[PDB]
Amino acid sequence: QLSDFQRNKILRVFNTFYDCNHDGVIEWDDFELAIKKICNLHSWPTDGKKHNEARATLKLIWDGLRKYADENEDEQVTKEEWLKMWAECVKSVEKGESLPEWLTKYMNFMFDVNDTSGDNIIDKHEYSTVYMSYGIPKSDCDAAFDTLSDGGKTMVTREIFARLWTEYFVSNDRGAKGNHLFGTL
Ligand SMILES: [Ca+2]
Ligand SMILES: [Ca+2]
Ligand SMILES: [Gd]
Repeated sequence: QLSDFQRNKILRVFNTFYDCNHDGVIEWDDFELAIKKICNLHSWPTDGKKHNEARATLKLIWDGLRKYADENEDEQVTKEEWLKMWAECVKSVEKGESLPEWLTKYMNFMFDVNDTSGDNIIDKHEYSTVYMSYGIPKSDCDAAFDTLSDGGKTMVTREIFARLWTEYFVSNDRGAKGNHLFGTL
């Protein structure tokens, strides 16, 4: 139903980007730690514009995740419920059926987190800043970003990041360039 290459890809985003308190289950608590994190890193005025965008955007993502994975409606999402969902999404993308709104919010949230500069491109400096903070070493944020940017001849616009994003979550092709989007496997 789901190859290990995809499973393993799919749990990294869980254990490394969602379970921000490292307790086995995604819940809103994890989203607060993340909000705090990005708030600080990018030095946002604590209740100003970006911080509040980030918080009301992550309320939607939780609510989306909540609604599309929480089988028992217990306000927490286990890896089982997390894989169980992502399988549907893979079918979905493969079978044409596009992703639910909250996915496109998460996807673009990650982009906007990176693109502090505002120019709708992610230069290398922006990529290393974010993903190092997540505890990926710098010999990867630099390693991977060259896989993602093809040496730097390709600008990494919002569209490019979407393609890469997609390949990360659903491509079973263990040679696909987007498989390095969250670092190196
Ligand atoms: Ca649950
Ligand atoms: Ca930029
Ligand atoms: Gd958690």
